[PDB]
Amino acid sequence: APSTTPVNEKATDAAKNLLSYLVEQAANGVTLSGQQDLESAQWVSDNVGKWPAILGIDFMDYSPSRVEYGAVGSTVPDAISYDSDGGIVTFCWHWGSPSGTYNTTDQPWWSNFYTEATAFDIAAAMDDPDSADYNLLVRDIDAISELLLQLQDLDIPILWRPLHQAEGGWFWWGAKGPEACIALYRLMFDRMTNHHGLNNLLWVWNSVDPSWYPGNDVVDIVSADIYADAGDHSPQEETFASLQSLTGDTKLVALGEVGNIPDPASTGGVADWAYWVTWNGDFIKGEDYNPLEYKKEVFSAENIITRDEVDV
Ligand SMILES: OC[C@H]1O[C@H](OC[C@H]2O[C@@H](O[C@H]3[C@H](O)[C@H](O)[C@@H](O)O[C@@H]3CO[C@H]3O[C@H](CO)[C@H](O)[C@H](O)[C@H]3O)[C@@H](O)[C@@H](O)[C@@H]2O[C@@H]2O[C@H](CO)[C@@H](O)[C@H](O)[C@@H]2O)[C@H](O)[C@@H](O)[C@H]1O
Ligand SMILES: *[C@@H]1O[C@H](CO)[C@@H](O)[C@H](O)[C@H]1NC(C)=O
Ligand SMILES: [Cl-]
Repeated sequence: APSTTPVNEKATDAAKNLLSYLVEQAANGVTLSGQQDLESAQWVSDNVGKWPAILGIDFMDYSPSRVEYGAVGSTVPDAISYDSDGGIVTFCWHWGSPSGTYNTTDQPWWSNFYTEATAFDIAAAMDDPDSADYNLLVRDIDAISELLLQLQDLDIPILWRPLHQAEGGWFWWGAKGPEACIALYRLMFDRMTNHHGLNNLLWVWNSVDPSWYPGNDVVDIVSADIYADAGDHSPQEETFASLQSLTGDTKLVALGEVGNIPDPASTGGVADWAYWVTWNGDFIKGEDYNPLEYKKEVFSAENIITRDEVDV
C-alpha cells in the first residue's frame, strides 16, 4: 500500500503532513481536484463554484536558456498566493534545453522543451560530467532549486513533478532513451535534496513503463498524464493498475494532467486516484471535454476535495 514516509528522511513536517493527508484521502476513495494555471483556477471558481484543491504551475520561463531569449518567469508568486489561500501546489518544469535551442520560424525559442525545437542531447551530456552541457544542466537545476528554496523558507511543501511525460520522447529529456533520463532525475534528486537541503518536496514520477522508473528510493508518488477522447470520463483503471505494479503497490497513484476529469461516481474501489490536475484553456473552460453541468457536479461531489475542504 502507499507509503506515508517521504523518501527524503529529512522532509519537513509540512511535506510529511501533505503525504500522509493524500494517502489517507485516497485510501477512503476521496480525490483532490486540481487545475493548471492560476487564471484557469480562477475561472473554475468564477464559473463552476469552487477553487480546485491543487494549483499546477510551471518553472518553464525561469529556465536559464529561456531567460537568454527574454523569458520572464512569474509563477513563484502564484504558488505563494495559492498556499496563503489554503491550497496545495504542484510544479512541473517545461525545461528549456540548456544548449541547442534553434529559435527558428517553425521551432521558436519558446518551444525549446520539445525534442524537435533543440539540438540538445541528454545522453551525450550525462555520459560526460566534464562537458559544457552537463555543467549547464546542473546550473539549470541550481536555478530552479533557488525558487524551491524560497518556497521552503515560506514553509510551502511542493508536489514536484520534473522530467514529466519522459517516456513519450517528445521532450528532450526523453529523446535518448530511459537510462539518460533516469540518470538526470537521480542527479536532480541528489543535487536538490543533499547539496541544496531541499526538504519541502514530494517527488512525483510521470512515466508508466518500468524500464523508465528511477526507483522507489527517489519517488514518493507515481502518476500518468491522460488525454482521452473528448468526453471520456471513465476511471482509467488499466493505467491505475500499471502505476500500482510499477512500484509493487508501495507508492501513492495520481493523475499529473487530464484532458477529461474522471467521473468520481465511477473511480471508488476501481482507480483510487489521489488527485487530478485538469489542463488549462479549452480542457477546463469549454463544453467538449468537461461540460459546465458536469464540472458543477464533480466539484460539488462528496468524494472530491476542493480548496475550502483541504485540511492537512
Ligand atoms: O505552438 C503553438 C501553440 O500556441 C499557443 O501556445 C503557445 C505557448 O505554448 C506553451 O507550451 C504549451 C503548449 O502549447 C501546450 O499548451 C501544452 O503542451 O503545454 C505547453 C507548456 O505550457 C506552459 O505554458 C502555458 C502558457 O503558455 C501555461 O503557463 C502552462 O502552465 C505552462 O505549463 C509554451 O511554449 C509557451 O512559451 C507558448 O507561448 C509563448 O510564450 C512565450 C513566453 O513563454 C511568449 O513570448 C510567446 O509570445 C507565446 O505566448 C496555443 O496556446 C497553443 O494551443 C499552441 O497553438
Ligand atoms: C529568436 O528569433 C526571432 C525571430 O527570428 C528573433 O527576432 C530573435 O531576435 C531571436 N532571439 C534571439 C535571442 O536571438
Ligand atoms: Cl519542519
